[PDB]
Amino acid sequence: NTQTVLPFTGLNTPSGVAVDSAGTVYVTDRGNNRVVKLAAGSNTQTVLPFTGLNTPSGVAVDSAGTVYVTDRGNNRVVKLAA
Amino acid sequence: NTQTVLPFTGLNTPSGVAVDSAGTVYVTDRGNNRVVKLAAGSNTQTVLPFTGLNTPSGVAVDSAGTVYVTDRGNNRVVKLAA
Amino acid sequence: NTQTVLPFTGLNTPSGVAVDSAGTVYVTDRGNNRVVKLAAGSNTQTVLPFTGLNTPSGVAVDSAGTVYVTDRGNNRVVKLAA
Repeated sequence: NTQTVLPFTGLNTPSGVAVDSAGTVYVTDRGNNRVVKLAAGSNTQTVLPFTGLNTPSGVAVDSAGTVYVTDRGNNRVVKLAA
Repeated sequence: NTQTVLPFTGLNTPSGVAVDSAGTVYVTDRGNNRVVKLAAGSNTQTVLPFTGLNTPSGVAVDSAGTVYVTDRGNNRVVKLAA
Repeated sequence: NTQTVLPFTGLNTPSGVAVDSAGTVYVTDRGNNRVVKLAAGSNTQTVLPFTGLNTPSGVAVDSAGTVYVTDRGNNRVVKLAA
């Protein structure tokens, strides 16, 4: 009977979420053309250094911490190693 | 090449899906402002006790069974313990 | 910290992404009403034999390689075995 709002900042219509084995939460912040992440316990998000994103629609993270993003408005899929 | 339609009911423009190590299937039922799940070997939907969602867009689950949802219409990310 | 563009071809407004334990990447190619997959280390995708999708919105893959898709326009969730 408890839900928790995560302390992300300045999201605009977030489109997708993933979480890695360390508990870091990754979010496609669609309306801001960026991907943000928040480590478990952390109070401050960091912005992943993707470039040229256009309304990213979704995100996945693998066992190696590689982050995959559907860059919807650019008809492509990008990834970034940890 | 036979696909199977899962026995979810009453969905309205479902927006996202996650499956965990136990084979439980979680779905953001966007048009009904809710998240639903179906365990493996189960036929019956349960609605997750999130509250105040608005057109949720995506869902993720960690190894501990914690469910994370991008609550798109409210510009926030919410989580629920197992 | 530099992104890589994955060698998918012909995508149209992709909506979601999943990655399995082998590093195979699965994408809901929303604008083409299909789901594509790219084997690890491959530059040539295949199309999964789902049927009658309409605006697929998200994808997940379990430990057994079963692929689950939210078929937004048909208010259903479908799955295909590996």
